[PDB]
Amino acid sequence: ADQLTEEQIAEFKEAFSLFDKDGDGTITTKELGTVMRSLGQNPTEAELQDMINEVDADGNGTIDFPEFLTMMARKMKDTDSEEEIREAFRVFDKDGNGYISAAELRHVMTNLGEKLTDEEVDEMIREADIDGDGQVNYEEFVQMMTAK
Ligand SMILES: [Ca+2]
Ligand SMILES: [Ca+2]
Ligand SMILES: [Ca+2]
Ligand SMILES: [Ca+2]
Repeated sequence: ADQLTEEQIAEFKEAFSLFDKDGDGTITTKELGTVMRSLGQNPTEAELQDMINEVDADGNGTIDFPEFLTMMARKMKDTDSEEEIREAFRVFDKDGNGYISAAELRHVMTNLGEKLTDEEVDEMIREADIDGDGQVNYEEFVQMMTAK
């Protein structure tokens, strides 16, 4: 961690300032769990504890400024899954431009083994479609997947 002087410390700081809700310099299930669920992880106590202990080095329990830096490194790959989902997005996108229209997706759904109508699909679009242009782009699609 020699190549992480004030230069890096400042950067990582922000990533460690948002998590630390209490405002002391540590992170716990309460904090980490407050941001982790924001993305769509909703990790259980056992999960948070395991992640906290894994990074916990000092030997106290709650992640610190230095220890945290360790997670931000491993947690960077944990999200990699993003791609694993991309593939799916492609399938739906027939034309292959970026936005998944109602018709494009509508057809896909059928393949599964059912017969849906503009109405049925409409209810779906209003789910992922954020802006409301009758489309479901990558971003809009991702949210849906991680939306309960
Ligand atoms: Ca804290
Ligand atoms: Ca710690
Ligand atoms: Ca499309
Ligand atoms: Ca859209």
